[PDB]
Amino acid sequence: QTKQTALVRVENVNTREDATWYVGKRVCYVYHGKKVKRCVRWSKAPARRSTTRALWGRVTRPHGNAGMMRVKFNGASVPASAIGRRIRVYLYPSQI
Amino acid sequence: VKSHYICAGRLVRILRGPRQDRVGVIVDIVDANRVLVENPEDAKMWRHVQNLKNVEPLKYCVSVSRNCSAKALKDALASSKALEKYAKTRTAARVEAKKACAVSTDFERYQLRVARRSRAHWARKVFDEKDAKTPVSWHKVALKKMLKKAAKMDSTEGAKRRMQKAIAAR
Amino acid sequence: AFPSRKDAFRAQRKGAKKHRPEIIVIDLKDHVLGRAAAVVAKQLLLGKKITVVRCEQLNIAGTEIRNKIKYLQYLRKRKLTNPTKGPFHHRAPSDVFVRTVRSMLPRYTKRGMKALNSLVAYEGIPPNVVRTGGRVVIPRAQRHVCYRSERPYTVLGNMCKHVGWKYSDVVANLEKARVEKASRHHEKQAKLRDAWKSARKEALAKMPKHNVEVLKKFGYA
Amino acid sequence: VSRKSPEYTTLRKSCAPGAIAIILAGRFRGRRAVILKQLPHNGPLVVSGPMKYNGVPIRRIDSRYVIATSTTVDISSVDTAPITAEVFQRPKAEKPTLVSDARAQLQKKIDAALIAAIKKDAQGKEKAGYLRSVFTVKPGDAPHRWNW
Amino acid sequence: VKPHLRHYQVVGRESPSEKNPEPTVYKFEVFAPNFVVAKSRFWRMMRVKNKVKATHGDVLSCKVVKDAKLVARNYLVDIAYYSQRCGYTRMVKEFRDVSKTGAVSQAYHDLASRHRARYHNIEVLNVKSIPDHEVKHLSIAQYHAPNLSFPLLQRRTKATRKDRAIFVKKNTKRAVVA
RNA sequence: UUAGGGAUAUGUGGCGUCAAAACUUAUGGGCUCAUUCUCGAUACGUGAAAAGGGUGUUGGUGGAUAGACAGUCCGAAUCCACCGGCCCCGAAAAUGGAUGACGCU
RNA sequence: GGCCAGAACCAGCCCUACUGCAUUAUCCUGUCGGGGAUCAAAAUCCGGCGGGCAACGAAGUGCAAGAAUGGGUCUUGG
RNA sequence: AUCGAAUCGCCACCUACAAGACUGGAGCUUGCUCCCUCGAAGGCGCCAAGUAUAUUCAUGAUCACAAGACA
Ligand SMILES: [K+]
Ligand SMILES: [Mg+2]
Ligand SMILES: [Mg+2]
Ligand SMILES: [Mg+2]
Ligand SMILES: [Mg+2]
Ligand SMILES: [Mg+2]
Ligand SMILES: [Mg+2]
Ligand SMILES: [Mg+2]
Ligand SMILES: [Mg+2]
Ligand code: NA
Repeated sequence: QTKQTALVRVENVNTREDATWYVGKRVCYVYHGKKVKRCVRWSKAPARRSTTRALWGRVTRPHGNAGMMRVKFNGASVPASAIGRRIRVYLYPSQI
Repeated sequence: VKSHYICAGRLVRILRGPRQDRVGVIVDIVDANRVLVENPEDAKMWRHVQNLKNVEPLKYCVSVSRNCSAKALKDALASSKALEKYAKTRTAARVEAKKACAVSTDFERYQLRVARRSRAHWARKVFDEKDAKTPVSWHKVALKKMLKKAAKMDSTEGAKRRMQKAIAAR
Repeated sequence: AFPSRKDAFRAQRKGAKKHRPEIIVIDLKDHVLGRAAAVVAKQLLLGKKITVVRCEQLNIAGTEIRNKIKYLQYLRKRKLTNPTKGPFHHRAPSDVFVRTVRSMLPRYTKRGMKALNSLVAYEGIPPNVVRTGGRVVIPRAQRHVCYRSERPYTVLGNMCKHVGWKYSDVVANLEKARVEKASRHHEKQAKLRDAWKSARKEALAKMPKHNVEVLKKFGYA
Repeated sequence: VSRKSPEYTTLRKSCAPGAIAIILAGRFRGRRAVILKQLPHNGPLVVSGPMKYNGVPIRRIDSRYVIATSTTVDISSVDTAPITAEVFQRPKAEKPTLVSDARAQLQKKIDAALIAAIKKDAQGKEKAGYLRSVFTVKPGDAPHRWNW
Repeated sequence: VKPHLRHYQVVGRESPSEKNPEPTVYKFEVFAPNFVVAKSRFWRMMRVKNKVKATHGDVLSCKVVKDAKLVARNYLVDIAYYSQRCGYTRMVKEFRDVSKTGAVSQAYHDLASRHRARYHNIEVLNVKSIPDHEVKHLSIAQYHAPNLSFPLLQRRTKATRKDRAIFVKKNTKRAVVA
């Protein structure tokens, strides 16, 4: 395997055209740590302080013919502890 | 019995492909696998070869000979009124509704959601009226079955005294 | 399985309601063993929680004698110097399905065993799964779309009962009781279903008209 | 005309003034607002989506975090000239339910004009209810296959 | 599906020389996936019948003979194939098809399936559209019945590729994983 | 055929799961049923099989006979020889075991 | 701020959409004859003669050079 | 009670059954004709308890785990 690219299967995305529609969309992997670490708006929104963390990526290209997508995360690769776990594929950036 | 046989003049619907959900007439049977399909009144349904796995036979069969001319097939289709009768059926309406939902905008989806919620609300109101009239729901069946026993149990003088005192204290 | 007193005390302290994870219940009746196993293994590797019922009604292509002989050939495989710790030949149909899926999984990694522990297999439909929601099928692994109907096929329960499975009759009696109970409960609630259908019919007239036309446009009224 | 000029813009035509837009991110994700104008220098869009209807105030939002639907409101009667980057500029801060009067009056006037425009429209009430609606992704939804 | 072989007419001759100032021009019809294979078969036939190599010849034209209008027809394909065990085996087979190219492609598939013959071991001697009353095999003549009717039994109908689902409710069209 | 790294395409080989790819593609045609080394899917790798045989099935080539063959007359095709494809018999060894596994019709 | 993100634009590069030119005849189409089958027919098929562009997105036939004057670049620099 | 978490569709209308060489129901002519509920939707849910006359949302200042979740 080459871990710098990840494969994401999205519900109801079962064709290469759908995965093409998703090319460029932001991708988030949400998990939690053991301690409460720094976050965006740590001072502005103290209600966001949590053990919950997120790793962000983007859809680079479709993979195969059945709606699978290739995702690259910002810098570091996504951990293998995320294999089989939930991935958030947002609708932005919007081209429509 | 039942089903609809593959024969000359049989109306069919295209299952998959770029002609999906279009209707043509079997004008000639090539072999076990393929037929010749044509349909006037439809621009894309010129005489072409279809695989029988891709057709859906319909309940209509215009009377026509194998390998019929365009004029003869068109006259037979017009006289039989097969397309009209098909357009009156619920499956054709479902196909049209699927096309409309495919082409729908966000505002049309909002309007559909509003209409479905309104029908749901009025169905709930009608159901509540009929359910109070006759106990068909779980809660109304439980209500009557326990209400008889409760009326029997609260007719006691001690029950009424305790009930009245505790209500007055409230 | 039985929760700890610590877990129950914590649930009471948190006060959260009953929680059930998202679980797909598959009715494996009249399903091809290998194809259903492949689909279920892929879905388990994708992180889904799957419970399969009526594993005694799975199908294998070929006559029952050929598949009995295949199973007996499997049963011949044992560690000669110590049959304990040798291959363990499970005779129950649900165990057979679990073994097939396990063979279609990376069973010697943490990921594969995580996938395998996400699968629960039953013979018949036990009471804890009867009322948990509508059961699913696998269209691409169903017998009426996979086998040419001329050819013979094996029902997994019939093979298992002759290769050593002991609970064929118990499962049959339980399924008879379950279907009798479910048929009784479905003959009842018929008044409720008819009442709801008539309620929707009358709502079609009691609702504002442009909504009715919108429903007619989208094939709903 | 020139990339140095404020009037320059590369915004897609769908995000036109008066178009109703689904807000994709931020505090008002899922809410439907009305695009009022675009700020100069190819800047962010400004949406109102009357705060009476869906609670969204006059607010900047990048066009990449909005889905501009094909439904539009003729908002030519709305005076979007007072909306300028100055009213969104914040004072510099020193070392360490609240709306300034100018912002509140701008929102009140803009919302009055926008409600007048929406109400004066064929399907005006349906569009008001549409703006009150909340957009969410349901289980089984395929937004990639939809028109907007 | 459209046939994988096209009907080519290759016209060629030996290159004019002093010894043979005006060589005979030969018209050759072949069924090939592309025109390069058509020229290859033409030059093989020229070599094996006229002792004319491609290195001493001209190809005047290599055109596709268009199909007629698609009509259910009986096609007689006279075809031969080679095997080491039997040598050259010639057979005449009738096919139902709508075109000569379709009939010949069907014949090639039939030879590949029933006799394990490959394209380059096969020579199509002739393909002709024949009337119904000249059809001898009942497996073809059964399609000449005026009231030819049959149902579609044991259908394996798959959903539209977008609509396909992995898990669906048992007596319902609601997709649970799709 | 090879400096340390990205991106995009391929080669050989593959796209049911293991395992990336047809979430088991086609709106492609035919053939095959194989009961205890369990049909087959083994280029090199012979790293397993033959002579011979089969009224299993599916093709071909010649010859014929047509109120024909069979049946006891009576209504339509029948018979003979030969050659292919796949399958089967031929086909017996020693720890439990290998189309890589599961399975697949 | 020599940190983390989003968007905008510029140059380069990488993908995609947008198509013309030749060809067709063993072809298309009327009519007469044959032949076929029918319940009668038409058709499948063969000749003669008379016209031709099968032009709907005509063909899955040969060649195409159509200035993205739409995406990606956390695959490059600003 | 540490404990901040990842998970994001509910249902006492699916949560009964069986068959795909097969009808919702008939007919005789057995593959066509005629009836019906016309044989391609499990019901809700997606911001007014319902389709209209409403009604607080900002400064959480342009994306950041939804800053919240008993539907
Ligand atoms: K004639
Ligand atoms: Mg080497
Ligand atoms: Mg895979
Ligand atoms: Mg090997
Ligand atoms: Mg070998
Ligand atoms: Mg032999
Ligand atoms: Mg094996
Ligand atoms: Mg292998
Ligand atoms: Mg959160
Ligand atoms: Na079937």
